[PDB]
Amino acid sequence: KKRMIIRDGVFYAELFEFLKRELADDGFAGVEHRVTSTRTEIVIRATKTREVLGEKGRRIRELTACLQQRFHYKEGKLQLFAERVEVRGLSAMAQAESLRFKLLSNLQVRRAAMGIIRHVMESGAKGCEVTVGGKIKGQRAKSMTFRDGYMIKSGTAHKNFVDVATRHCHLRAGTLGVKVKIMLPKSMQNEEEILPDVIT
Amino acid sequence: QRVLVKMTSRNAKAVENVMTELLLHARNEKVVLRGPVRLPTRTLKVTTRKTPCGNGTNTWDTYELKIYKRLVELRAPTELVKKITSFPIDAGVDVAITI
Amino acid sequence: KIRTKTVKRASKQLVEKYFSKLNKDFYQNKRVVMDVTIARSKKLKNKIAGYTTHIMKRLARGPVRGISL
RNA sequence: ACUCAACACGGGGAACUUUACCAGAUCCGGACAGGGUGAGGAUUGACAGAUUGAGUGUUCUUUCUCGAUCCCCUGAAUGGUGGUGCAUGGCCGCUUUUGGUCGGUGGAGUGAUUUGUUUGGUUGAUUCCGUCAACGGACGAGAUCCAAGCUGCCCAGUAGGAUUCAGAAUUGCCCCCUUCCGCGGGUUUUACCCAAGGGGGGGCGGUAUUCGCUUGUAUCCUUCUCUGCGGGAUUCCUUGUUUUGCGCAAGGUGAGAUUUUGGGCAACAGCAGGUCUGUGAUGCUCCUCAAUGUUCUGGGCGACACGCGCACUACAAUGUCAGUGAGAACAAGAAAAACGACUCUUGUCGGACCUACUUGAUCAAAAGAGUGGGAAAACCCCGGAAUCACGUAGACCCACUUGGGACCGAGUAUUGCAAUUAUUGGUCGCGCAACGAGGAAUGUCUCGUAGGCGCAGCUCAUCAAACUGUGCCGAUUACGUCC
Repeated sequence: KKRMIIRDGVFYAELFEFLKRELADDGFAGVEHRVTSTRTEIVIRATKTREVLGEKGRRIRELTACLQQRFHYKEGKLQLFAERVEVRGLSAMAQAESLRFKLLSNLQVRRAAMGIIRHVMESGAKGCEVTVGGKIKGQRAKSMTFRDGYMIKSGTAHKNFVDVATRHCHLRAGTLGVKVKIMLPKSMQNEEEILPDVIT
Repeated sequence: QRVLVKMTSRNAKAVENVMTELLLHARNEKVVLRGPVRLPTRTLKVTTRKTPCGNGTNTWDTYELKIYKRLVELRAPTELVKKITSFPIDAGVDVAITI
Repeated sequence: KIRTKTVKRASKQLVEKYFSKLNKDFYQNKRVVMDVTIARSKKLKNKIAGYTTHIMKRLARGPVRGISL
């Protein structure tokens, strides 16, 4: 139908949101939602599992319950999972989290920025960027940027190599922007937008 | 009715795995297949203003979804249908409407 | 129109490394190129192969200039 | 919000709500109990009468009925379309649609610096080529992506054709070509040519009078439809032009001929542009129980109230469809499904949305009613749009006229809890209210374009001269320059 799609859509939104927000500092990145008939299998993909799953499974069962009451599932029609996504550097969202945490704890600007860009480009990233806007020095805002490697910014091929993320840091005397980009060495399967190459 | 399996999805290269391969079971494998196939793809198109306030030069965006639809036929299998269906469950946001 | 330096560069490399063409056919040449190269554009393959032909035609005369010895 | 980047803009077409604003009344949504309340406690709700806009226990009288958190007092918490966009995030617009931006190594200078990124040609393009102390990179350009035109494989019981057989109906056309000979005219004897007639040759009713989207039997097919993944040209020639170069012009080939056509995306550096009326996006402040909170409470106001200026839109001044009447043919994107009540058994059917047919109709429209289908390529739907066409012997006749309607009175039905400041339709009267191609000035356009014309989606009980999208009818001029 036209409708079944939109159901799955709005579901996937709300789901995503609630996890992204309330589950912090585990390096949350993605999920996936699928159904096998009469079950629902929702995986969760976050850098650090031991925080997600809880000490003996309290945390994961918690989330399960929450979901069920909202979207009106029965038990045994919903089950959740965790996974480690290792190579933390190659997720926007992961490094956005980490960077946020440091700025909230009264670390500087340039120090924090650099630390990210290190860990990224060691993981094997082609190039990355980081931005911070908002207060710094005092009055009349400011914006600054830190760049390493190289990246594309046009086409639809920067929408299949570069996935970005944006977050806030709430402080006294101002809000403070933050954003992190990160161009991957890989596509979502394979593809290169240009680069003709001769195989002998 | 007759046995009519429909497959709907939000993208191509999802449908093709289900239909065009893994209904193999009913195909030449054990029994007859009458294969019709695929249907008008619909577009769901949501035009939306781009400025969060009132200023600007009156820019917009257009957004789109695609639906994809398929359809295949079998001439009364008597609960071979159990088998044939159940093997591909695969790919998130593909749904299967059996009649 | 005018051809970018992606096109030109690529095309040169082929003329060099292969004389499993020498043809002045766009057609023959093309079907070599597309199985020797990976570019993942079909547009690029046309322009490359076309330019190739316009090298081989020159090569039948005096020096091409800037494409080895 | 105020030059371009305010002014059919804030998805802003608001009856209530929405809603900020005005008059009046109500409720705690004051968490957290440190400080006070015996079995009655502190407490909640209310019929009747009165107060009151209120058959609103708001409050009082009266009595009954109930958790002891509810209740009383300070501290504190909270909520806010309150303030500040010159505290701030995010997003958007603009600078700027122009071709621009940066570093490494090498070279030159004692170095501020420069070369690369330059005089020239070329291209929409810092696009390429040539010269050359530069070489090799990264962003922008290009490419990758989406739609359109053509095509291959795929496919039909939701796409649509072919043949056969039966049945039904009309029951009629308001033949032709080629050639030879003869003779009378025109002929200058003659050759030549026209009229008339006759003969010969070749077509031919072919294995076919014609017509049924309800008019049915049988059989077969994929040209037209649908769609995923793929094919499909600066090639070729003019040896013109150009430097052999980069390319350029004309022609050819072809479905398509030069950014193939139309979009989306888009660097570096910025603006004290806009937004605190998008958000559990927010710093500091303001307000807090007779509130700036909540108030879906009653009434009014809102982009609405009326000498007047301005912006955008729509309709006209008619006889190039032009205007009232009639008949004929004819378009495509798109839209609809679930809301704890209901009846179903043991864990779930139907209806709230569209539209067809029939009736109403033994007498206007608008309305009314019963039945049926469709979850969408099945129903609506063979989607009978309007522009348009007419050998329709149609009316009309150059007039502010039958051109245009603005205003204005009466009657009626639907929408909604509520249409009064007429809400929307639908027929009578008002037309004797403007207006007869429009000054200075000014807007954006190069081909399926300009212009004309209609439909759907959007908002949403109801109402679109708006916006977004699709289709039909379809031109004139230029293809140049820097004023």
